[PDB]
Amino acid sequence: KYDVVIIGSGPAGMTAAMYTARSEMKTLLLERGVPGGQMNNTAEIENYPGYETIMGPELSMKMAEPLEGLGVENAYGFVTGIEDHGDYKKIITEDDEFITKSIIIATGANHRKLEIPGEEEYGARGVSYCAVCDGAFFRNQEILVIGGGDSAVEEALYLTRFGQSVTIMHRRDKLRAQEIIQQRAFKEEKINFIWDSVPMEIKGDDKKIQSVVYKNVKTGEVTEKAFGGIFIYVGLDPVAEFVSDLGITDEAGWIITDDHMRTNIPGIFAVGDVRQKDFRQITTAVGDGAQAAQEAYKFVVEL
Amino acid sequence: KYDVVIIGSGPAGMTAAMYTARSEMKTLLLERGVPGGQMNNTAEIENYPGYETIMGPELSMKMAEPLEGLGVENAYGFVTGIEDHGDYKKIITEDDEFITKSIIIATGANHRKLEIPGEEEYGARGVSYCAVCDGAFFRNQEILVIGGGDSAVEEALYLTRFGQSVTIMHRRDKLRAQEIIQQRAFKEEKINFIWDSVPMEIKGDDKKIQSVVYKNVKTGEVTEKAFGGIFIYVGLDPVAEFVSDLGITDEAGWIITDDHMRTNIPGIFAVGDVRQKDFRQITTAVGDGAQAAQEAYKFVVEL
Ligand SMILES: Cc1cc2nc3c(=O)[nH]c(=O)nc-3n(C[C@H](O)[C@H](O)[C@H](O)COP(=O)(O)OP(=O)(O)OC[C@H]3O[C@@H](n4cnc5c(N)ncnc54)[C@H](O)[C@@H]3O)c2cc1C
Ligand SMILES: Cc1cc2nc3c(=O)[nH]c(=O)nc-3n(C[C@H](O)[C@H](O)[C@H](O)COP(=O)(O)OP(=O)(O)OC[C@H]3O[C@@H](n4cnc5c(N)ncnc54)[C@H](O)[C@@H]3O)c2cc1C
Ligand SMILES: NC(=O)c1ccc[n+]([C@@H]2O[C@H](COP(=O)([O-])OP(=O)(O)OC[C@H]3O[C@@H](n4cnc5c(N)ncnc54)[C@H](OP(=O)(O)O)[C@@H]3O)[C@@H](O)[C@H]2O)c1
Ligand SMILES: NC(=O)c1ccc[n+]([C@@H]2O[C@H](COP(=O)([O-])OP(=O)(O)OC[C@H]3O[C@@H](n4cnc5c(N)ncnc54)[C@H](OP(=O)(O)O)[C@@H]3O)[C@@H](O)[C@H]2O)c1
Repeated sequence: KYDVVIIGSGPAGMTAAMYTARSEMKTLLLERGVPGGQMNNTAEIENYPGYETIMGPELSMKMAEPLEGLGVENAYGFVTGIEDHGDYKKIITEDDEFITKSIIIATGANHRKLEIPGEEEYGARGVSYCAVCDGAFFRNQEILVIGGGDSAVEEALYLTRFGQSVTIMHRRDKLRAQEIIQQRAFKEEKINFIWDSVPMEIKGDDKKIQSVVYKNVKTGEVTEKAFGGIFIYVGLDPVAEFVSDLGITDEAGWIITDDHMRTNIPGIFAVGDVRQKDFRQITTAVGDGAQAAQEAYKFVVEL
Repeated sequence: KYDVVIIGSGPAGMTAAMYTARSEMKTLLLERGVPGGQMNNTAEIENYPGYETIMGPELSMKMAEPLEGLGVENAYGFVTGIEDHGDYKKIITEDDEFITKSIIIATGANHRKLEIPGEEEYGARGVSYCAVCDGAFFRNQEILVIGGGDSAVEEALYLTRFGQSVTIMHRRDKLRAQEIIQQRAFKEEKINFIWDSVPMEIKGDDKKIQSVVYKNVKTGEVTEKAFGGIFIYVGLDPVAEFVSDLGITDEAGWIITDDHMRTNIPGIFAVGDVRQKDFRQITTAVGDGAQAAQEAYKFVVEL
């Protein structure tokens, strides 16, 4: 009944859907939340070719805008599973079932947790995984950011609009982030560093975070310091629960594809951050997306 | 002396250069003409995520704009060869030589010729490979477009702004172009079709094209019809002469890479239309580009 169903309307899925529709495939794009995925949790995007800078949510809007006019069927759905029935597949949401000849999985990735005490307890209360969502709640605080990669360092620079200071805690003596972002963090006066450290505990009164305990990973020295907010940016986990049974994920849960975005399962493709890969960006999400769209077109042509 | 040299400033090369520079690689971007590559020969771009529609040359400008500010070294150069010297490489232009630790080849593809009589003769004179360049020269003419793929059909729709009529000649009974583009050509009143045919000869007086002779590929019937212009869009050839000796091309001249954009030759990567692949688009040029940039960064880190 559908030629293609695409799960997830971040930039990879939205690009796929734009292509399947231009190919006049009967196209359903399922999204559990707001179109844009992670781009909506991004303050400022500087490295998407075509725009010198653009707010995450504006880029999200621009990419979603033409889909309806192309005849993409945009629907709300949280997908809970996928059943393969050889010459077709069933996708199960909370309420519905959807029959399709092919699937492009574009469900991305989610924040990795610290799994330390106080992290859950203070979830609503000074612990955040999204600077653009929560930063203004921490005006004039001492903010802590945990992590050393592009999200930690970039989101720390953003958080300097709000905090008295922002401190980046990284578990080595060298950041992983892009040099230009590093260099911008080195130079920014409101950014402090706690190198070679990991957090051990988040502590607070009954209402909110007050301090963090942390350990130096070369000496074992333990320190506790006061902070009003903690943003955690220590990497990503796949968002692929609905396919765990299917034999298409690696040991860590990422979807395995070949270079044409194909899983084991004919007619089931995956794109973007959810795939097992190293280089997660909007550019590679968009490319993966277009590639999947084309492979699905071909797959459906042969069916 | 360079960490990376990128040859070609179309969207693939310009994306690569934006990434190498953000990685603070000492970056040279060589281009023989105007930044934008094929996008400059494109009238209207509708399928680049982020823009609902945008003129080829405007998208070119936007992608070129931030490169200087990132510290990309933008230079004029036509590259004639590349010499590998193990731990470095030499790139030869017409006038200069450039030493670099890595190369990202992003030189794209060029129009395939018909190789029929009158095609060279009337080159300046009613034969064109670029509708956006020459279309207005053919106001009120009967225009012919040869080809059945996305460029023929899309450039024919554009040419309808200028011609009395535009006729698409395709060598089968089914277009290769995207269905949406087909459907738009079917519906457009100024677009005629000559199906199942190939052109045999382009004829003219001393000053210009007047007619085309063509053959039906199922019956052998030969017909000659009057036209004032002919646009030829019958596919692409690689632009990779400077590496022919190097053992990195297939029998047709396309550069062979793996999925991380690597050739045989360590430190020599290729991206975009110049690679051996099937799916040539701005989205996949941009993705390939970002991927190469990252692989080059890593390659140079290990050197
Ligand atoms: C703070 C931050 C800043 C970033 N900045 C940049 C940047 O500047 N440049 C850059 O190139 N990259 C950036 N990235 C990375 C980039 O945003 C991602 O690589 C990209 O968004 C991946 O797109 P995707 O479509 O694969 O996944 P996502 O954007 O993660 O989209 C996945 C979508 O699937 C939906 N979903 C998940 N599960 C289900 C389900 N079961 N059913 C229905 N829907 C589901 C989600 O709601 C989501 O909308 C940044 C990331 C972060 C966190
Ligand atoms: C008419 C037309 C319309 C199109 N429309 C679309 C569209 O709507 N959407 C879409 O996604 N795709 C479209 N495409 C395809 C798209 O433009 C290409 O896939 C894309 O431009 C490839 O980019 P690239 O950087 O790999 O190569 P190119 O854009 O071809 O750039 C290669 C660059 O290398 C330079 N160069 C070549 N040799 C040398 C040398 N020896 N030394 C120095 N410089 C050199 C050239 O000057 C050129 O600037 C279209 C193509 C055409 C012809
Ligand atoms: N502008 C952009 O292009 C942009 C922006 C944001 C994200 N992204 C991309 O998105 C993907 C994910 O980015 P990310 O930064 O969220 O994740 P990431 O690249 O996995 O980096 C997470 C960082 O946190 C560190 N870390 C892990 N556990 C830690 C702990 N317990 N304490 C302190 N530090 C810890 C890691 O250490 P190690 O480094 O030692 O492993 C790493 O530096 C990447 O591919 C990234 O490039 C891109
Ligand atoms: N909007 C876009 O996304 C866009 C726009 C333009 C180009 N592109 C991409 O650019 C790449 C190249 O596009 P293209 O259209 O230039 O080339 P193409 O896809 O190779 O198509 C060339 C077309 O011309 C036909 N042909 C070849 N020789 C012929 C002859 N002698 N007489 C009549 N017809 C002949 C081919 O026939 P067969 O079909 O029988 O082989 C084919 O249909 C493609 O990957 C394309 O998708 C994309």
